[PDB]
Amino acid sequence: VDYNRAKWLKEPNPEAEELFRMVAEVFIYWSKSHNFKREEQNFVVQNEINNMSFLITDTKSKMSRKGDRYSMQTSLIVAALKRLLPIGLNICAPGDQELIALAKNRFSLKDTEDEVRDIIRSNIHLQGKLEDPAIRWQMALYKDLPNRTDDTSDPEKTVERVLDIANVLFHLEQK
Amino acid sequence: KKSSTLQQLISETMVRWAQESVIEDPELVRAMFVLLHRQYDGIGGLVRALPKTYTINGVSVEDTINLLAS
Amino acid sequence: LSKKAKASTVDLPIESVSLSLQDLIGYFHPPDEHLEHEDKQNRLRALKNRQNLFQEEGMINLVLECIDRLHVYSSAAHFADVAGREAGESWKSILNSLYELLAALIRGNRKNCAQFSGSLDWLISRLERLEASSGILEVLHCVLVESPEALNIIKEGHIKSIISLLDKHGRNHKVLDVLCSLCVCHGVAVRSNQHLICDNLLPGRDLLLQTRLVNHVSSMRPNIFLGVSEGSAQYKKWYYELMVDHTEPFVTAEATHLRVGWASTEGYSPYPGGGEEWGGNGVGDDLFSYGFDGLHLWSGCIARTVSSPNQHLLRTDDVISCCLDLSAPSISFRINGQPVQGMFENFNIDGLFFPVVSFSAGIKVRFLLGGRHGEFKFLPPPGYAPCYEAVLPKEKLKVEHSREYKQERTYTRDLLGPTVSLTQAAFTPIPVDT
Amino acid sequence: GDMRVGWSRPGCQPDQELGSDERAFAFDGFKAQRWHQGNEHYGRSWQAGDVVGCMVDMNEHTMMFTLNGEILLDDSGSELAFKDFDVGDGFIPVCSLGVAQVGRMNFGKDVSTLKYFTICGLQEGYEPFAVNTNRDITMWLSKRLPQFLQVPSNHEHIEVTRIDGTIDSSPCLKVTQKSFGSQNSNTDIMFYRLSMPIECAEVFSKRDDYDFLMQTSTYYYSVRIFPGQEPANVWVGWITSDFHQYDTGFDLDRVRTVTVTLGDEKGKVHESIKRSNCYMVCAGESMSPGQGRNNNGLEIGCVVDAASGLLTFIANGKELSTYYQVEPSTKLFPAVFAQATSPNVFQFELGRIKNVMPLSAGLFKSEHKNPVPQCPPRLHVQFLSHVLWSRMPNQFLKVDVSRISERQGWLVQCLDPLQFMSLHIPEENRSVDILELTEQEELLKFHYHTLRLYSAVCALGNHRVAHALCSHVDEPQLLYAIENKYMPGLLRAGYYDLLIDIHLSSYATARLMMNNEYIVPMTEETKSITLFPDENKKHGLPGIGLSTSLRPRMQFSSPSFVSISNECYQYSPEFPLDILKSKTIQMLTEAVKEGSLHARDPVGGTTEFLFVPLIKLFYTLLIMGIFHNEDLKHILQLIEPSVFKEAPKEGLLQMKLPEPVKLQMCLLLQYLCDCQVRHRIEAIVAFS
Amino acid sequence: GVEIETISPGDGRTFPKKGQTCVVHYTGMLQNGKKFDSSRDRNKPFKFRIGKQEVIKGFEEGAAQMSLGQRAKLTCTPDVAYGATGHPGVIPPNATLIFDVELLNLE
Repeated sequence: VDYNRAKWLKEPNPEAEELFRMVAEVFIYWSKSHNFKREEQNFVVQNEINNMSFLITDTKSKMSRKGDRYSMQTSLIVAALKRLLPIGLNICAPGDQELIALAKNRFSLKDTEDEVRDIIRSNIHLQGKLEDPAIRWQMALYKDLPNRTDDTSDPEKTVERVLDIANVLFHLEQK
Repeated sequence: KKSSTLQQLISETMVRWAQESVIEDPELVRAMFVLLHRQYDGIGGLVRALPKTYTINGVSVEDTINLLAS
Repeated sequence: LSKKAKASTVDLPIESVSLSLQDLIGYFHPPDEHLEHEDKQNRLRALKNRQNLFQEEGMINLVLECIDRLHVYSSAAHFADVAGREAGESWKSILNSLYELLAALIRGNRKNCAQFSGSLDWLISRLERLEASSGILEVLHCVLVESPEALNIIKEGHIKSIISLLDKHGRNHKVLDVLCSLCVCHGVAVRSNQHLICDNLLPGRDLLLQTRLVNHVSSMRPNIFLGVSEGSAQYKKWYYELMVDHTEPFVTAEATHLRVGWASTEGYSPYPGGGEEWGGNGVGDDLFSYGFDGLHLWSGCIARTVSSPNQHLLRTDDVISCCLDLSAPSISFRINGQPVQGMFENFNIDGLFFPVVSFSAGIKVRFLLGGRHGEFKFLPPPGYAPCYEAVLPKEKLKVEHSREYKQERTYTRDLLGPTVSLTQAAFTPIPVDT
Repeated sequence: GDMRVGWSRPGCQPDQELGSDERAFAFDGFKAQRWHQGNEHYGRSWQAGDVVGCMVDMNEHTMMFTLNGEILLDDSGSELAFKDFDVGDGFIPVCSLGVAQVGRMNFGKDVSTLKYFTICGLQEGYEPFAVNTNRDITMWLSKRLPQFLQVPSNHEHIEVTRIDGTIDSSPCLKVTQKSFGSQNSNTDIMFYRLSMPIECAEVFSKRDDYDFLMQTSTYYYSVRIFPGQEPANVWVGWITSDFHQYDTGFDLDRVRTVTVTLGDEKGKVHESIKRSNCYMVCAGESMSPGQGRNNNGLEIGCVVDAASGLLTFIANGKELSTYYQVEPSTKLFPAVFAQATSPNVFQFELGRIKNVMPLSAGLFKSEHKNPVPQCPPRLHVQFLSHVLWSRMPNQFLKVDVSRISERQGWLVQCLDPLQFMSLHIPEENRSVDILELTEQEELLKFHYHTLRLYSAVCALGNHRVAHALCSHVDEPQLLYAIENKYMPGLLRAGYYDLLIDIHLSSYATARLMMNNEYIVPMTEETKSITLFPDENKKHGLPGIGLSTSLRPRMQFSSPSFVSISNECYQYSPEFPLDILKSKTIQMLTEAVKEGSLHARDPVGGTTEFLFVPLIKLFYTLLIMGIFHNEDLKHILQLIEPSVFKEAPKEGLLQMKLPEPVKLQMCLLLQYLCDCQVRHRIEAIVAFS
Repeated sequence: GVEIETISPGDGRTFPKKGQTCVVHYTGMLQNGKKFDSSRDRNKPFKFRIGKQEVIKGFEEGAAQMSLGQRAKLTCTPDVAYGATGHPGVIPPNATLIFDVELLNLE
């Protein structure tokens, strides 16, 4: 992904979307499961894997004590999630990311699936005053070139994407 | 409908400003409300103006101009 | 302490006076603006009542007497030599607190300021003293703002003393504010004060900052560097020409700038030295450049008029021949083939020289460097060589900006750091010692 | 190569490495390092042609760097280059370039020009630094030529003590070395001077005696080199304002000099003028015969005869052989160049000797006949320093250079005019661009109060003072200050007020004072007036129409200073009203369009500074009645396009203005209502 | 008592005479180089009639001995310019004045 990331950014890929959806459940299960924490800790210490050695070998060609054996911050799963995060960010836009943001804050105040979904469904309707620049000149300047479009996404798939990117971001900011 | 008139435009604008923000300048508040009262009291404008209105013939124009200059 | 009775019998309450002055300043402190309107009005009413009571009891004269008795001494050390070290350590602070208390007593009180109008003359007499200038200025500002009688009392001598305070103490905007208060108070102008301040402050043009519109001036030079050293291989005598195709004498209200001559670098660095890089200055505006403008020889931002047959400012169809002789340092000019009865000489020769033209907007000029870079209109003087012969074999002759930054888009502008020294320009071969 | 890029605090020093202190956070790709208060390893090294994207989040207090789009990573897994910094005064883009290094900074005014913004930063909600701007961001770069500035009270090495003059002594300015005898002490030479110059006579004419002391134009000062300081490391004399030569190795044989030789038509050199910026002597050679070097502090006395432009020196009660002859009108600053070899280096002594006036007499015109030596607070010690910035101009001259042909040479052509307003400091004999007062604060405050004083002295119809002020602030200056977009807000407001007060205030006040009185002559023009323009009872545009009521006559005088008629000291000075009106209309249209989009860079720095002076000038012209017909239609459409339309654009009324702008708009609407009332009165008279 | 340097030569034959109105552009400068007056700043040619004491006398002789179309620098001593009184607010006492006068037209 680190090698071919620019190409998917230039040309959106349903396979990349599927991979992001895939690692979303991996990350949420990683956050939810508790015994899995000490279990991975034990597995790593039994393997004596440097973990960061893979990234060091990657950045070795480009020349790019307390935590020598292992570290919380450099987990492989969160590293993969943050490397695939630009795909999610390019799929999404701020125009639904504002309600995705108060979706994260609802998750922080412990709103579960049902109320999150219905609150999003209710508050999609909040339109602005008929100038509001960031949203309209972004989307209009982008799509007034008529031929290329992504509008073929369904509202239910949009809701599911809102939910999963929101939970990924919420877990990431928690940890 | 739209204001279409200076008086209506001013009457709308003063009220819109006053109800849009709490004006911190007493001078601004006084000017706004003076203007609004002028808009709603167009008769009083003529009541004030007419006593200070005077007409003259064409032969006294230059002398009146000189007197006004002095 | 005065009257030569200096002893331990003195009864100076230095600490008590300091504490009481601080307490009184706090007592007369004006209300804060962050307070609610009604509380602010109540505090203002209480402050005005306190000021009126103090004025009626005659506290202003007591403060003035204390200030005078403290001012009979000239310095903190002079005071300490009579009163003691402890009193000297606080003489300045007590004077400052007394002035602050006076200002707080009379601030915002028209009656108090009108009564102080009588003593206003005595206040200004000590404006020059450094230990009391700020306090006296604050008191004067308050009195002049509040009382027209103060303006009526103020005369020419006081205004001239204030302007002398500007002259001696530097640029202080509070003095300008005091002068503004002298000019206008309560919407009523004082013509006498306005005329006095104008006639005594403006014509000097030595205190207030002066403003003027200046034409932007740019410079052009060939990529040629001429230098003389010991054991160098460089020729010493050089010649070039500049001929003017068009010149508008006044594109704007300011005369068009057009100077031609030579300029030197600051010790082998390619960057011209001794002058700014943006605008306003041209050839001969520093001690690193030597210019001719048709009537004057320019150097060090100083112009000397020079005689020539039918002398005139540079105009259309004028050919200027510039000669640089580094053997015996000299720079000479010839206008339209006629010699110019003036010459630069005995200048610094540690550095690299180059032809240069400085100009404002409204010119068309042409460099003639000899050979295939501009045929000379006149035969160069014997010994002198054309400037195109100084091109290094690898490089190509080119006319470019003398400075690094020109008109260009900001995102495409090249920001340049310091440049390497052109030590290779002077070829001095040093063989290995044998 | 050796380049750094990042974010700097406003107080960052121009002569210190980026990140070598607390004032800047930088990335150095020469060694793949991060820089703030030290050095740590971060990221990789760029090659030639790379693009480094600098990213700041002042909400989360984070900093990031990207190389060709890819985010640079720390030695650990952290993407953040810096994590915990206070906001302070904010951050500005900054870069540092070493020897022979070339870089380009792109603030993203045109987002399409950014190379890797879309790859990283666009999706993370990062805004380009100049996205919401109308004009190019001004650039400030470290100055090359050192300038003389007053020694700071917090200087690391130099300390200046002011010693008052007693009965038995003279005023003294003592220079001491703070850090001597401790390491990192500056062994380099320092160049000190006095803040005020002695100016020679304009034309040269080819106890003590009081009459001679009053008639003389000779001034004196001295320098005491203390024991323990090597006299061979101290130079004493005078310098001009042109002196900028900061050299570690200084000697009298390498000062800038020239000789202008002027002769007759055929040889016959009739004059030779030797010009230089440094007229000084070395104390070591000044000693000359055998002394103990320490019996008393060396006292080198400098004597300047301004009436003849002659500079002489005294070693110890003994005239030195070295002397100088300066050109007329030269301004000479007392100067000492010293390489400190002791905690106590030297001291200026502003005394006097027999038959010579002190330095204060020539420095201050108020003390021109005061033999008593003085050291007023204006006179202070300045030192040559490199801690200064230069403002890169927003526009350069367009010069076209091209090789026409082999025969014709190289053509250089420049035709488009360009000007800047120059602020001249009189005592320092230097000039700056007035746009540098955006960063120079004390000068900005003093000049704003100077403009206020200019307004005050001519306030309320002082036509003589207004005419005099026209000599100091001419109308090209006024127009340039009105139109310039980079002017500081305070100066812009001051110059607008100055223009109004000098040229427009008198007649505007006269019309406002006659405003509420309607004297309508009974003429055919008066009789032709009707309440409504046509059969349809539709109000006409206020102000537009035929008005016959008597008005004060508008008259102006030419501010010439070569005439002696004096009859022009009535009436305000004349100003180009057509040009002023056109510029006002154009500037107001531009201001409306620019403030509609709520830019980050309004003219003057704030919306108040952008609109209040412009609207004040517009209202003053409207009161004067200069506007007519089409200009009135344009200004009314600017105020309110919908109501005043003649049979998404929003006028000033629907613009979300600040309170002062609202007050001025209230004044404008008041004037429009007054115009309507006047029209009604005239129509009533016509019917009557 | 005034004296003149040429800057741009004129026609050399046509000179101001008595009863004629000179139309000129000038730029008034103090001896230190500080500008105090300029007709080019006001974009209005200055018109004055010979021998009517309309302007300062040094400027008068300078313009009189200039020619048509000529540009010249005029140096004027205080005694012919303003004397010891000076011009209040503009010209300091005993100030020598330098002008850059171009004689545009003669009416």
